[PDB]
This record gives sequence, structure tokens and C-alpha cells, in this order.
Amino acid sequence: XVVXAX
Amino acid sequence: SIELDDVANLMFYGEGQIGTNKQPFMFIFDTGSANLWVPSVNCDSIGCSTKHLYDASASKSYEKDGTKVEISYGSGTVRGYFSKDVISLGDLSLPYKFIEVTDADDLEPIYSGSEFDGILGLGWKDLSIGSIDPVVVELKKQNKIDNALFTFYLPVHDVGYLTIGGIESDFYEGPLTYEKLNHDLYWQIDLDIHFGKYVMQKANAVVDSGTSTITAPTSFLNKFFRDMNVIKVPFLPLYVTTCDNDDLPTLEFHSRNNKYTLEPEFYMDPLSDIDPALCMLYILPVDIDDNTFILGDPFMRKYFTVFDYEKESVGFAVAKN
Repeated sequence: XVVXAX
Repeated sequence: SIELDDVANLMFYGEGQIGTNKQPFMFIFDTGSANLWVPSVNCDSIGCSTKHLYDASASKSYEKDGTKVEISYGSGTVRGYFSKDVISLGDLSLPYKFIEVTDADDLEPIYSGSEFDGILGLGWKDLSIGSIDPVVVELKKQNKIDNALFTFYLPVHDVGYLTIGGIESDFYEGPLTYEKLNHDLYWQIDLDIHFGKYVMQKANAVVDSGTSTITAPTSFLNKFFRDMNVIKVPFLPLYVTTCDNDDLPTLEFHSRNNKYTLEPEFYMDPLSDIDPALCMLYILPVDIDDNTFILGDPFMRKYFTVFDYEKESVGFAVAKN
């Protein structure tokens, strides 16, 4: 799994 | 202090509640994000059928907003509308503007595959959509905690703790070394990053409890992973090498004042559902820009971490147990 914002 | 479930060293969530009827949710407490969202009872997405949902009509403290809003992450997008209610975390409570998620179809390899309900952002105001003040910042202003700071202790597999307001000295050994943020947006510091012989100087290092791995740019990692006889299984973010590999370096992280290091045990583990002689590298290429690394869970599983809004910095120390 997980890669968390933009 | 909020207890965190650990799932394969890749994901950590704990309990929170929204509303008068103490509606429970599991939240990824996420230092790489700055919005709270929860799946609504109006969420029709398949991901939502296995989640704890939010019913505004059950809570007498619910306040309507309804402005439409979207959050994008590296793992996908959620979509909903704003609402206001009292959020509880341990024995702390505040009113808060959050997202009733309505469409979670864009998060949807991960969301149905995982057991979390929502994300609770622990970043800074400027990272948030809608310019919301962080929970910990607000909590301090309301004098519900001693200091606008919080702490992450993640273990290695069989619980972790988000702790709001103070530093518990039992979580670590030796000196706590702080690092000023280069911007108050992510919890982001300057570092000279070494992956073995490949170095990027004053890189943008993002301390993120919501990222399962260490992250570098693709360009920089092609170099490193090439000469490390790894293999990507076609088309999933799984890089595999042999578990007995002598060559795997202790990664280095230098600041103007401090050295941090991450041994191979902290960034790899066996494929215990496939072949246990093969090992999975918790290093993924993620391109934010030319020089951003995410110091995710691998880092935090070694290093106890303090995020301090009053100091505008991150404190690191070697975790205990």
C-alpha cells in the first residue's frame, strides 16, 4: 502492499 | 494511545469511532495523508460490502456539509462528500470535517483485499483537500492533549501503537534525534540516501506510516535492483530475491547532524505463502518527482518515530522490544 496521497 | 493491528508488516490499522452512537471503524492512521474518510452507508461499491459503514442518521452530533470531494493515493482514489461529526480516538474526542465515501471503486484491487475501513490522515493542513486542520493540531488547541505531537511504534508481526500528545520513553532506547521538515506538507526531511553504492544527496525523505515499503524513484532503483539479482514477478509490486543473499546492503540515511541505517531484515521477508527460501524486498519504485523517497513501514519498524507539529520536525530513535 500500500502507498498512501497525490 | 491507540492499538494497531499488524498484517504481514505491510499494513497497520487501529480503531476509531464517529458519532453519538460510537460507530466503530478500522483506520489506517496515515502520516502521508491529511484527510479522514469513512465509507458511507450510501457506498454501493463492492469494496464497501465488507466494510463498517457510517450512518449519519444514527448520530445526533452529525452535521451536514455535502460538498463533493475526492482523495487520490498511490494505491487508488476514493470519492464522496464532506460531513461533520465527533471523532473519537482512544479517550479523546473532537468535532471534525471528514469524507463520507460513496464511490470506492477506484481503490479496488486493494480496498476489498484489505481489512481497513477508512484512512485517518496525520499530515499537515496544506497536504489536505479542503484545508482541514489536523486532528492532533486541533486537539492541542482545545487542550485535550499536552502537546501537538504523536508517536508511531510499529513491531515486527505478532501490535503497534499510535500515541497522541506525549512521548512514552519505553518505546525506544538511547537518544531521540529530531529532523526539521524541509516543508510542512508531508512529514518530509532532507537526507543523503545510500542504497549500497548508489547515493542521492539531499533527497526528499517522506516519513509515511501509510506506505508498506521503502520507496525510491524508478531511475535510481533500476540501477540498484539490476545488480542485486532480484526478479519482479510480472505485473505486481513484488520484487523477489533469495533469502540467503550475502550482497544486500544496510541502507544509509544521512542528515546534516545524524546517520540512520536500515538492515536487510527490516526491508525483506519470506514468501511464506509461496516458497519460504525466496524473499520479498520491501523496496518499490514510486516516482513522485526526481528525488523523493518514502521512508515507509520498513524504516518505522526499526525506528520509533515522533511527529511534532510544535517543533516542525520528526524525532527518530531505535525502537525497543
